[PDB]
Amino acid sequence: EVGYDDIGGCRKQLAQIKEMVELPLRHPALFKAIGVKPPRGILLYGPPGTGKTLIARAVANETGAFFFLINGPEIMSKLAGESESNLRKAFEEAEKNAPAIIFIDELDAIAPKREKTHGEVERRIVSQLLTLMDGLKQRAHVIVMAATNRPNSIDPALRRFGRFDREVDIGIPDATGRLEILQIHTKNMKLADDVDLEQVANETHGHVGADLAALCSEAALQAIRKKMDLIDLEDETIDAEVMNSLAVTMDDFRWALSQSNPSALRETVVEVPQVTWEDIGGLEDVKRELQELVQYPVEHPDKFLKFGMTPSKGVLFYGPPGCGKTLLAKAIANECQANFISIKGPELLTMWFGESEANVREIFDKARQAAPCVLFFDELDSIAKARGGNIGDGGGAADRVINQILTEMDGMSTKKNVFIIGATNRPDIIDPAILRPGRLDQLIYIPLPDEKSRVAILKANLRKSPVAKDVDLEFLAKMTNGFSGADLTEICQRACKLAIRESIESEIRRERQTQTNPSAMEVEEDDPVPEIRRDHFEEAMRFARRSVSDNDIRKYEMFAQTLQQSRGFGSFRFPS
Amino acid sequence: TLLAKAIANECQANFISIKGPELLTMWFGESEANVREIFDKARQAAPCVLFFDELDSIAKARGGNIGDGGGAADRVINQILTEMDGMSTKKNVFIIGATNRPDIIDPAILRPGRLDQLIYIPLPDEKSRVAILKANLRKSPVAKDVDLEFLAKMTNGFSGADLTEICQRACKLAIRESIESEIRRERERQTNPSAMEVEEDDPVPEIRRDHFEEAMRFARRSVSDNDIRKYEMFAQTLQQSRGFGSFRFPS
Amino acid sequence: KSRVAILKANLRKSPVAKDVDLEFLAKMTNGFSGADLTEICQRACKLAIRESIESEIRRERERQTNPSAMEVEEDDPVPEIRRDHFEEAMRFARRSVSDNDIRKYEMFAQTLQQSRGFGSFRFPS
Ligand SMILES: Cc1cc(OCc2nnc(SC3CCCC3)n2-c2cccnc2)ccc1-c1ccc(S(C)(=O)=O)cc1
Ligand SMILES: Cc1cc(OCc2nnc(SC3CCCC3)n2-c2cccnc2)ccc1-c1ccc(S(C)(=O)=O)cc1
Ligand SMILES: Nc1ncnc2c1ncn2[C@@H]1O[C@H](COP(=O)(O)OP(=O)(O)O)[C@@H](O)[C@H]1O
Repeated sequence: EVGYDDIGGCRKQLAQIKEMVELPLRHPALFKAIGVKPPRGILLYGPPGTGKTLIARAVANETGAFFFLINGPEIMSKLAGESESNLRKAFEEAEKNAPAIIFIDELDAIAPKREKTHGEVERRIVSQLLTLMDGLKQRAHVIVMAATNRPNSIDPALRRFGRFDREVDIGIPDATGRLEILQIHTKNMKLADDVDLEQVANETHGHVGADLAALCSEAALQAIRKKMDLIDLEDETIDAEVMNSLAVTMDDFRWALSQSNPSALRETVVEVPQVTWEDIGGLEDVKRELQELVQYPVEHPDKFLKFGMTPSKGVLFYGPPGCGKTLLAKAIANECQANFISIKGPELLTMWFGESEANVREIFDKARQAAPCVLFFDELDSIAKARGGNIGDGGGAADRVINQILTEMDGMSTKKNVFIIGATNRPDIIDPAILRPGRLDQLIYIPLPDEKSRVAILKANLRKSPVAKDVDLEFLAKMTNGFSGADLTEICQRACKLAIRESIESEIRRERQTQTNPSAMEVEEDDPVPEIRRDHFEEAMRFARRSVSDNDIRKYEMFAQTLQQSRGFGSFRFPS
Repeated sequence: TLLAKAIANECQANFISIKGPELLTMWFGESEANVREIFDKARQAAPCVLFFDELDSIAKARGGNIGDGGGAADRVINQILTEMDGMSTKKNVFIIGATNRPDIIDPAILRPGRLDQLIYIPLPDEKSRVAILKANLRKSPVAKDVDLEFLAKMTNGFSGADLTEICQRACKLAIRESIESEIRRERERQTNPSAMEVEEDDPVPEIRRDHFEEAMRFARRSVSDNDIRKYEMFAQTLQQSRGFGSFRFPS
Repeated sequence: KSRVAILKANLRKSPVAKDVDLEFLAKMTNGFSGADLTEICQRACKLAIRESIESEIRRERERQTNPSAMEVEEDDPVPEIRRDHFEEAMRFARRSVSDNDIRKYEMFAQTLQQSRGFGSFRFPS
């Protein structure tokens, strides 16, 4: 049957559910001699196709509890006045086979009322379901798990104490989980040796477990269409050996990925960033300060408690564009192995234009659920720029979105895990309230990368590309007196583009030469340009440009010295 | 727009064009969710070239010299940026943007991951002008007597639209002359019924030199040299520095 | 090349050691004007002069205490501008001309350009 092996994604909420349900189910007799209330209901919510029903079935099988599935529309499709009988009989039958697990798939259909509550019979169904759910006499060990797309879609009374008192957001699987899902979905098709499922997994961003299964099936169907159809040898049952002779090639998977259309790309991603400190070449003072502020409270919470100091839970990065603030935030999140949530400027601008700031509440709740997390508000000054910056609106710096963010931060800190990081290229226009204590008070300045930092940035950008050892990278980094990280990335991309164009043009001509003059003996000399050379980099650097002018760096230096530690205490000595 | 259509045709990929009126309608109506629908449609029809023609229309509508009190950000452009940021997953949709006022375009549009590759389309050259005239006059019957290279060279700075207007005016003059002439000739047969019917065919069967001369008499340069100067400024406002032109590796 | 020539011309009078690679200094100065290069050279000369005056003086001050005490050796503590003086000078290197006003100069040069479209002009054959 289905078990933990079938449950893919390694998303680490299956472990939480296990810890939740073993003792109530794995050790049911224990609770008989101990006075404790187990989890009467667990609300699994997330994007559709994430395997919530699969997870519930696997838990039921691995714990031995009698699994009962109450399909939402199955009862809803039944005639009014007798569907209530179906729900009551389902609970009674689950009660009989104690311990039992009752799974309500698509719970947002039985009790969708969000206090709007249209209709008459559906109100009866929701109220009777409430009576049954609250009617659990704590006898036996029936655990009621329900599936819902979002927590707010179901009736709020279902979310109350004793009905569904604890919720788990399965969420979209990540690259590691996408790879494991691909492995589980590719185990009987005799996958080819060339295909590794790693490149596909990385390119598979935005898919869900159902999406991964559909992509694998589409690749298999492409393989079946490409071969074994030309022969057209078919019978009632295709020969096992004949079908096994085919191997799903990388090309088939690539085409399937091109024909994927993932079912929820837009959904926000809660993922441990893969970026590491290696990608950023320097910022040692900044790196150490970030390590302090974030890592120290958790690695050594006892020492923070000993001195009675509450660590700051907000940091605001300020600096010129393209210097690596987003990368620095990702790296700091990676070092602590905490989930990273990034709120770019377009999202804030959308909330501001639409006059919908309640999304800030939802974003903060999501960050709270995925703890430990690093809630990063990238380019937080976007709203101020949108309203102006030199003259702007007649009013002050306060705006709806920033006010909601401040309210959530003030109401935050309770969680002890969410850490707010803010990045802004225009510190002058940022609202001052953002910098007050209890908010993003720790201001960190990210300067233009140094020569060593520039070398590291070039190496990180060119790690994947084949770069000839002849081209000296230290010389190029030193040559770039004030290039930003974005400028270095542009130079590397232009060099790669030049190399790609030259290689394409050359092999194309070489193919004409064989077509025009068919050689008697075929002897390919391989690639005329196998790796990026000095001339490519020289031509690319010919177009190198400094995006960040020295005047805006001067303004940042002004603000930095606008956070000046006075000029009279530098020699402070105690009287002794 | 023609260049975008040609590039789409060469790749044999579907072409979707979002003209300025559509963007202005979405902006006035405060309905930017249509951008989501447009991007989804472009995604479904892959390979496609999603072209946002005259993308600067909203900025012009809000001003351009003084404009609104706020910055360049607007609802429609913000939604387009959000869709583009959430795009690239499809690997097939390609966004092409055309703007006659690059100065007022939102800078966020040009950031990496967005329409960063800026391409400048200059006024057609003499050879380009000849090709444009030939394309405009391919359908119309043009007499071999009228030299097209001379006309293209004569037009020192005419835009493609100006050349199209000249060709259309020449065709209009030819059509009017043909209509008037055959109408008179019909009077001539009604007023004085000829004993033997012998139609001499069309008095003007194809466009002649005189038609083109009269049309060129009204030729005009729509694009002034000052706006070309502003475009040249922006072009050199994307200047590749002035100190690396001689960059050599140490060897 | 112009920067190298300017540096050589400024330092012709001053005694500069052959070990200092002036071409490297010229190439490292990305967009320094002639005034900036002259300022760097003057600062290097000033640093050399200050070091020579302080070292010769402090040596004489110690030596004068004992009459005829140390040998009569005629030492020159700094007889030429050294490399360290050039690093000392470059620490204070400054870019006088901002890229924005260079932008303005190139703008005026473009406005003065001979319009466009007459490059291909050719008399009829
Ligand atoms: C002991 C303590 C721990 C704490 O929390 C620690 C923590 N855990 N997970 C996280 S989050 C995760 C880590 C990486 C990404 C985010 N954190 C945390 C807390 C603050 C800042 N960054 C992280 C708070 C406050 C206290 C205390 C201090 C003084 C006193 S008294 C009365 O003066 O003696 C009483 C209580
Ligand atoms: C190989 C690849 C193809 C691609 O896509 C190609 C593509 N197909 N249809 C289209 S669309 C259609 C064509 C005409 C109209 C539009 N495209 C496409 C892509 C980009 C721009 N224009 C077209 C993306 C990205 C990659 C890659 C590059 C580096 C690495 S690594 C880890 O550094 O080794 C991994 C993956
Ligand atoms: N991590 C996974 N491992 C194996 N199958 C998965 C996984 N995630 C999703 N699936 C697929 O999703 C299909 C249906 O999705 P489901 O489990 O019912 O979730 P939901 O009810 O939210 O749509 C299942 O048949 C299963 O094959």
